Amino acid sequence: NVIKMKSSDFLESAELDFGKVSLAFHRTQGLMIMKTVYKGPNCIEHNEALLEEAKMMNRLRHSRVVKLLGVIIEEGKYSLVMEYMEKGNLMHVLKAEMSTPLSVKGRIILEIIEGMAYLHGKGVIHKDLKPENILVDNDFHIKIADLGLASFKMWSKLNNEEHNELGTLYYMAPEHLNDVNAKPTEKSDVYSFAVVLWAIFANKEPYENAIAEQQLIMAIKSGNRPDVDDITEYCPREIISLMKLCWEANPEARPTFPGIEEKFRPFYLSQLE
Ligand SMILES: N#Cc1cc(N2CCC(C(=O)N3NCC[C@H]3c3cc(F)cc(F)c3)CC2)ncn1
Repeated sequence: NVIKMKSSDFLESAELDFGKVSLAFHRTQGLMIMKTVYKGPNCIEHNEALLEEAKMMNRLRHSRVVKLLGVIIEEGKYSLVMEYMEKGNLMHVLKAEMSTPLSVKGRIILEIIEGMAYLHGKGVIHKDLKPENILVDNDFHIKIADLGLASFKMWSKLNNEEHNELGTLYYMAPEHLNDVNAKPTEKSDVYSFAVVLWAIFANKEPYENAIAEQQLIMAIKSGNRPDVDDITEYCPREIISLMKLCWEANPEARPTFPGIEEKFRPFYLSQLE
């Protein structure tokens, strides 16, 4: 189960730049990442609901999914504690000086598929899958995160409130662009994966980093996708077909993550590893 943590369990903190994200040295359980979602007056009205939600998110246990280690539910001070990921996010690793070989990239892809197929299996629909939500360890292994709290309703409300003393649309499925009421599905995440797949090979953010505008939104809704020819490095035929299939306008035409795994695992083993 979830650990109810005290600020006294930590030796000290190293605050950095949404939300106060401090690196924290725990007394016995090691190095950890902490997010102080709220600081201010007491709000005993939501403590039971916040604790229920953290217990819910704490039930998510997989090798390729970020582990929620604990919570700090103190008077007027709320915090979420996750594990430490040394190499930061997927975009940071791709935009680095050092090139990441095809074998590593192909492993990264397989690990994303696995983590997403686990989440979907537990009924979790990500809604915000993007390179910033994919964290990397020192050994280039990845874990899927929900850093923007899109799957925490109670804790997302704390982060954005009056009493507190404190994104990109390129990966968004077109059924959600200019349609905030449609309920997201497993196929909404499959679309996001397709653009993550592109970004892994282009080593950059899509659509020339043009501010999300009505012109761009309408173009993606019409059928516009990131420029495949903007990929300079070697990208196998199979991976270009996969991304083109996953970013299909019709959600019903996109595969499932267990479906993607069944075809991608043999391809990685025989051709990429
Ligand atoms: N900045 C920042 C930041 C965040 C943070 N959190 C704790 C981990 C949370 C988290 O991601 N998860 N929790 C358990 C399963 C996992 C999870 C993954 C996923 F893909 C979807 C999902 F619904 C839940 C995200 C919030 N702690 C510290 N610092």
